[PDB]
Amino acid sequence: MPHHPHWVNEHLTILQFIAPSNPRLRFELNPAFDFFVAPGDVDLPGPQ
Amino acid sequence: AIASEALSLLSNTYVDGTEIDSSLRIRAIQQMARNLRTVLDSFERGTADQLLGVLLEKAPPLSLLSPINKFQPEGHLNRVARAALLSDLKRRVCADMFFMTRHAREPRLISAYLSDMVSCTQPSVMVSRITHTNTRGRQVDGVLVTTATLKRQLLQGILQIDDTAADVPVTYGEMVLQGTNLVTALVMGKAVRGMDDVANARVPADLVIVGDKLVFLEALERRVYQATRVAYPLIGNIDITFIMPMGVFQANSMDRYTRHAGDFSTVSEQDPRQFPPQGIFFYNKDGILTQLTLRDAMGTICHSS
Amino acid sequence: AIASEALSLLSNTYVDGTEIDSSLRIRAIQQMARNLRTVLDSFERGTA
Amino acid sequence: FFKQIRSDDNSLYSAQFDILLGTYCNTLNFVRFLELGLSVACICTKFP
Amino acid sequence: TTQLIQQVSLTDFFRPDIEHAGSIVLILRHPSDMIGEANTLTQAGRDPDVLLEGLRNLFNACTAPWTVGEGGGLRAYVTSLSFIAACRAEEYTDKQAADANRTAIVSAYGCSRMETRLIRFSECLRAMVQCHVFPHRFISFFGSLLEYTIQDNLCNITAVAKGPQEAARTDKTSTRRVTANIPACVFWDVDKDLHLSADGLKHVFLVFVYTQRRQREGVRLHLALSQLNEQCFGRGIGFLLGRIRAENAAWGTEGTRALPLVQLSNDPTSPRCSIGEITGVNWNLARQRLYQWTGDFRGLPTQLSCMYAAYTLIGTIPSESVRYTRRMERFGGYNVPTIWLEGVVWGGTNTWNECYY
Amino acid sequence: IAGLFNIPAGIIPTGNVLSTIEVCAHRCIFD
Amino acid sequence: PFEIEVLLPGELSPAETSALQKCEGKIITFSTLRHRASLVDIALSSYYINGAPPDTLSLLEAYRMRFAAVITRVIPGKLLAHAIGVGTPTPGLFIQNTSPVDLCNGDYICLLPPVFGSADSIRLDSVGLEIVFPLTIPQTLMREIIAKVVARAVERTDVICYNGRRYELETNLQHRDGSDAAIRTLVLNLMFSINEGCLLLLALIPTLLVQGAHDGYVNLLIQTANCVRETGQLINIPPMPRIQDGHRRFPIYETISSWISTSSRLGDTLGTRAILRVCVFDGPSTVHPGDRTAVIQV
Amino acid sequence: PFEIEVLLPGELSPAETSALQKCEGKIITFSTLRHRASLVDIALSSYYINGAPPDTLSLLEAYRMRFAAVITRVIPGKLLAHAIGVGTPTPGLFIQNTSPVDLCNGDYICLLPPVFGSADSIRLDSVGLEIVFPLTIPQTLMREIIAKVVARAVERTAAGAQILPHEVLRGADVICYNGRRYELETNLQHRDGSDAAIRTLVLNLMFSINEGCLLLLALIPTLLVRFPIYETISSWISTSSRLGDTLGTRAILRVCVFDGPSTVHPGDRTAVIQV
Amino acid sequence: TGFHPGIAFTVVRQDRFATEQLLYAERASESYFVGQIQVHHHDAIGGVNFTLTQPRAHVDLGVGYTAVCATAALRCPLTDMGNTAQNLFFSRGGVPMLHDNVTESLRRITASGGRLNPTEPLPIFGGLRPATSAGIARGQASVCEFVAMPVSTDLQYFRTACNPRGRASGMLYMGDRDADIEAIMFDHTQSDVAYTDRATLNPWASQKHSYGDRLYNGTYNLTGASPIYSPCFKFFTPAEVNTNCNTLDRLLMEAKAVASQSSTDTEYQFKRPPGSTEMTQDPCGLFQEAYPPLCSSDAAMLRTAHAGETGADEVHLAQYLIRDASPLRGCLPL
Amino acid sequence: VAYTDRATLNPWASQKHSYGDRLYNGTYNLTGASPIYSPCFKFFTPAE
Amino acid sequence: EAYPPLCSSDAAMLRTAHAGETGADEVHLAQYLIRDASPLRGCLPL
Repeated sequence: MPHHPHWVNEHLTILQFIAPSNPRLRFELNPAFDFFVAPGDVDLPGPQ
Repeated sequence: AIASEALSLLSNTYVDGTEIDSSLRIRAIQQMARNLRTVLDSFERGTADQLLGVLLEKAPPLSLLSPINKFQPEGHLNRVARAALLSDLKRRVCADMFFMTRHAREPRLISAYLSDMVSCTQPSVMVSRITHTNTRGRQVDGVLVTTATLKRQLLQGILQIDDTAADVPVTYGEMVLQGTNLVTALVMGKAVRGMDDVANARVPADLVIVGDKLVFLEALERRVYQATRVAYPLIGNIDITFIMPMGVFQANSMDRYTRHAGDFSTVSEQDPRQFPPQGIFFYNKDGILTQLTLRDAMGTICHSS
Repeated sequence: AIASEALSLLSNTYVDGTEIDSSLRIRAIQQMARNLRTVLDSFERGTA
Repeated sequence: FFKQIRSDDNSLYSAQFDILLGTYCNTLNFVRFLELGLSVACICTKFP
Repeated sequence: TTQLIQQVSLTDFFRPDIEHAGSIVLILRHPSDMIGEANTLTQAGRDPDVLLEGLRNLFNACTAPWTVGEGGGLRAYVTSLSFIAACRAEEYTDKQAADANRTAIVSAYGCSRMETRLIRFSECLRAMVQCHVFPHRFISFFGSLLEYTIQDNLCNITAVAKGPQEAARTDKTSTRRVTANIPACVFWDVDKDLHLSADGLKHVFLVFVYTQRRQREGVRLHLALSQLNEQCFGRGIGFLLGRIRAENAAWGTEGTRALPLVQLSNDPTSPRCSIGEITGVNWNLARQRLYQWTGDFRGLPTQLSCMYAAYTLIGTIPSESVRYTRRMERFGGYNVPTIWLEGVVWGGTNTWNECYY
Repeated sequence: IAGLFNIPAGIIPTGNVLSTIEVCAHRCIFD
Repeated sequence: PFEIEVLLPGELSPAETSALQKCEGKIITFSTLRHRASLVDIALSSYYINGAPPDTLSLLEAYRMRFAAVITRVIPGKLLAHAIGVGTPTPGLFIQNTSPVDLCNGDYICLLPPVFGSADSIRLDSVGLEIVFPLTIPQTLMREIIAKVVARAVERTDVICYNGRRYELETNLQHRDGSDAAIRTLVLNLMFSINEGCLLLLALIPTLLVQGAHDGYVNLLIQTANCVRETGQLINIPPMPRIQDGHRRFPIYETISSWISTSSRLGDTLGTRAILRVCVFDGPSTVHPGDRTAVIQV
Repeated sequence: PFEIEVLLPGELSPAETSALQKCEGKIITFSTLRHRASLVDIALSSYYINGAPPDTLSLLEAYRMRFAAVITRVIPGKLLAHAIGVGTPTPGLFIQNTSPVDLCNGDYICLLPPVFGSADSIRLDSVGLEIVFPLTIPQTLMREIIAKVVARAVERTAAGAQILPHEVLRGADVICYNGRRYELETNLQHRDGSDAAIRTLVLNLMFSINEGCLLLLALIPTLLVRFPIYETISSWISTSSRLGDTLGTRAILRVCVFDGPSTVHPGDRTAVIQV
Repeated sequence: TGFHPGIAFTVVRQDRFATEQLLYAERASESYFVGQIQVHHHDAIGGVNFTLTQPRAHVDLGVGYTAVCATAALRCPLTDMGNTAQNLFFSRGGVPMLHDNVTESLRRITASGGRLNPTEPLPIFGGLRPATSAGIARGQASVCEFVAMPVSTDLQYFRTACNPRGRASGMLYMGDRDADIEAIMFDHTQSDVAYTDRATLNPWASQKHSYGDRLYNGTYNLTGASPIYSPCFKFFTPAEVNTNCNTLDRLLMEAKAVASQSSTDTEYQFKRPPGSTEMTQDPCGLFQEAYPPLCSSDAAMLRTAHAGETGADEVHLAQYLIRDASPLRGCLPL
Repeated sequence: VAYTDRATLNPWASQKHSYGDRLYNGTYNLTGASPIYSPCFKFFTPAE
Repeated sequence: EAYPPLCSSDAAMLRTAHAGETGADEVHLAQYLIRDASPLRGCLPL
């Protein structure tokens, strides 16, 4: 775990979620989808 | 400014006589004349900007000068009278900020204020041979310089015009040192004017009668400051401070009351208006609601200072 | 020797004509005359 | 340019031209300090 | 359009009688500053007073030897370029031109106490470059000689400061104009070594090549004339002097484990020394080892012990396609090959650029 | 510093001044 | 006053002559100075090194070697221009701003190739050449650009904030002959800044870290630095040797002086040198891109 | 010829006027050139930054961006000056020696903020400002002067930082010129400007140099027989380059003496030529 | 997280408005002397630049005041009454924290949730200017300065023209000696001047070396490197003065439209640019007072449900609503 | 710009490729075959 | 920009029982009523 996850800080209010300092703001585009980042060129499930 | 080819064509000193440059020389001379005729009038115009701008640093505010001029028992006052007068000064300054905007409907407060402003200053020396006068012969007293908007607002129904033309001197009245004045300024280093001790033009200009005096009214924006790159004075700025508490909590049981029974009912069991507040609400420049919470103070309280 | 100000008072080339400087120009050309009359005689005396 | 017409073609009778319909300028009147009503606020004089 | 500089001085290094009008004249700083600089800049281990021995004998063989120490204004201020050219004539490449100028300056001068003076000056410079007291900060530059007046052993000379060369009036010679004259030994143009076109404007520089070895040091003086840029001259000179540069880098100084900082900082689990112990209460058991490094570097070539040249801009020549002329004419009672430069504008501040590479 | 000219300096006055009021009440404008 | 006359080629199209009249106060370079010259020298084709258009590192070396000239009033036939480098009086000299950054009074001007977006330059189809004009920025911005370009060079073998505005650089390093040459001149300056006195200055790190706290100013010095902050808490620095002749010598004097001359040479050999100073009489205090200012020869 | 006129203020004490008459040939440094200027640009008030009075490192940067001038003559109601700037052909340009070292012919002039002792200056208590004049030293001595002053300050920090001082030494530092010694800062006490104006100067010098023979020792470990590693390089180049432009050496005048005394002492005035 | 600690704040803001003025003058108010013009040949960029110059002299012939000025009407406001906090991270000099990650995270968290912040690279040897944003919306933003105070503080004090220092000061309370401006600015051995029943309002920003006074005083120079303007500076600087005439004359002379202390080009209200010469009238600065605008701790009690005028309740249960008492009452549309 | 305290009001129709932007931009041509007018069109086109 | 017309999430709070003007309350319990701020204020009879 090099950094901290971005899906675990759900205590933010609407103001803090909207403010430009929110790093996960750019990935909130569609209300029916979730845009995340994942290592490319791998198959799920994969190795241990 | 003068251009290089223009000066080269002018410095020929009769080394020419063709037909093409006979026009270029004429046009260069015409350009020089056109530029000089305006450079000269620039000084006549800037005289009136040097004036009207030498006086803004001498004129103090009317809201302060008028009650000081009303209260003159002996000039010097005791501490009690000074404090009583400072309270009135504060009160007057807090209220009489914008006359033409607040009392824009009522047109007699404006005339009263104008009369008070006129009868507030003191006259000066009167030595003169010819001075500005109307067609009848009455002498003028002061000048009211303003913007065209305020001029129109005053001339519509507040003030009354007395005359449209006036007589004005046309002489400068030079002076020079000669005679025994030159010899005493070289061997001693002093001089005195005189040194003889033995012991009109009809010009259109608006004139109004405010109070009991006859004053000139000027709103120069087209004769001067028109189509130039300088700004018009009398458009100054006023700075004002505002102060607001954020999270005060009245720690008492007699002031945490309500003025009616069902003031702001709520379906919840705990009324969320007994807890201490955190932010403050007010209006923006354009009437938008804004909010200043405690979190916004995180830049001055969380410092190493 | 000739001072700097006295030099500029003569290199003006008729850019003046008021009253007080006309005297400064007079005492300027007088110092040159009083000085030049001595340096010339200085050679005459220097021969001996 | 090598223009070769077969025999009495077009573009031999069209007289296209530009035309100038005149020019204009301003006047730029002047103003004196004494004609202004402000001159009754001070007593000016000359002093060389 | 031009300005002049006057100065009176003793005539033991300069003779405005024999020197041609238009030659280069240089001046010297007070010799008392040499010892104050040597005893503080001398390399460790070397003797610092050999310069004093070499300097005292110089004035011992010079007139008025009891006038050193006060600097009242009556010392040997100025000197000539041919003087140094003859003092170091045994080092220039043009063998015959060097020795001809040497004998000429010996004969035209007193010729009695002149040879001794020359050898004293020779080892004087040799000891100058022995303790890093390099003689490029003590030799300034004056313009070409224009007028002079002397009565005995003391002369008042005036020279141009900056501007066109033929804009003055010497007013006592045949013509009222003079041109720059230099001995053919010092002249050395670099563009004809570097093989580039010689057209347009060209700058003038003076260089001071240094050789540093054990009991064998040398110092020449070359007047370079090149079209190369103001700073690019340094890179150009190194290509021709690549030998002496490498010789000095190995024979300049004649009088230990690494540490993997980036390695042990890229990897964790190394002995840390957080600020909590450097606060200053027990800052010895906190830093007990933390490393050892057993490190020290005392004897290494400094940038001052590997210097081999020092140049300075003097003037330019605006006329393209210069046509400098070389010929032999009488100098006193002997003939010497001189090069004649025409139309050279003097100028430029006296700043020395040192080529240590 | 001032006072180089005589303060009274009785001569023909240039012109008469008006508004005879208490001038000692404000003397900061004066030199 | 020295000027050079550039003979424009004949048979020029009227559109190009007008575009050439737009370039009133720009800067051009010359390989050899002469009163009469040709248009081939000013053309970028003259900058070619082997057979190809030059590189940004090769351009930095051509700028030092070549002479500098300033364009002035251009007539239909001739193209007047004055010299800069050689000492020559020029009354009323002016330059047109070509950099996207603003200039003010008392700024030294440098000269670097176009590192930002595609250089605006006049192109001549009939003649077949094109002329690229160099870019002029102040000294402070100059040293920052060189620092990042050299660092990127070592990487192979960017954002700059000015006046609260960020920019980018598209450096070009398609050649290799010039890239390794900058590495040589760099390490040669670091190697000549090492004398017997580093040991003392390298032993003052702990007291520097102590002085870092309760000062509120050295911290900013410490944060920008990386080495001394890391070595301060990782190395022991054996205590001290002695001096060979300490009775008459000062060892820390050279190192504090040997570095002074080295640092001054660093800013010039790595890039270019200051060429001009801007000082306008009776003009605005800040100039905007595209406007002209009166500058003084350095 | 371009000349600047400094308006003398009214109601000035005669003592302050007489002292202004003394500083005839001294150097004034103007921010923006204009034929008419005010004393506020001359006083030290215009020199200080961030509210606090200016620093030696700040003064060095001030002398480069700011333009210099030279007073020519004072008048009981006016003050004149000439510029050493663009192209002015100033006739009869003479300056007064302000440094304790002597000057000779053919010596170029540089400038320096006062470092040796307390700077002398005229102080106008009535108006409430003072005017500080810069130091005028030759070129060859300038590079040595700076290196000696900074090296003196580091010695003081070492004697304080090290638990024991390494006192054994050669005696007292001294600058010799024309057979005259200056013997600066004899006593250890009286730390007047030790860390008062050269404090920040030593700091920036103590960091770039420390980064100098450390980066090489951390990049090529062959010399002696998570980590950026590139941003440190770019930061070192940007700093060392700026610091070098700071401690520059550019001559401003040349002492060209005709029919006069060659050597000149502190307090004398000589005619100088514009370089 | 929203937990309320035991402290309250007072925010101070400053705005500027462009107004129209009206000036009156007497007949013989000044004597004007004009000299003769001079010509100055001078080289130019391409040609020649002639310069004409003429000197003049002016003397007021007043045995009193012969000129008056009054701000009559009001034009559009220039600045904006927004909510832009002041970042104290633009300064350097104070004693920092021992651990550098602590202060790094502190600065990062302070920058998060704000508008103006120092650039991240944090350039050494610079000015630490904020990043230039894009186009502006409705005028230049104005900063707000916060001052801490005890929670249970008199709320009635903020309903009139109060003073942010907590204790009335100024040179307007004198009469016998000169060493009294210093007496009534910090001496808490005697009662306040205005409210003669207590020393001060908040004992944290009114003493000689209290927290607020140490923050900004002018003689301590804590924010010298900060390029942003500080409106609470004038209420804390002692503003020395001498005695030459009576207090009435001193007051009448102080109001002379002193120079500005801001900028009219930027959008962040930076410090006054050195060299810019524009004169603005500064009331309520020579009196050391501030006007409270229409504010309310709650938003519901701000507007009544009648499609018109706004509500004016004082306190509902524990909230409050301060009625506007500023000179700008019949302006600023709602 | 208008409210200098937040990035957007809704983060679903204001990004470069948000849902509301992808629905209609004028440069993506999603409703080209639709003959009905769309009023919200003029608010999402870059409008060069 | 766009102008919001007279709308409300509820129909009861739209009209008052006074035989005349319409109601203009803001929020009753959880609903809302936006007051009209469109240029068409003195037209479109009700």
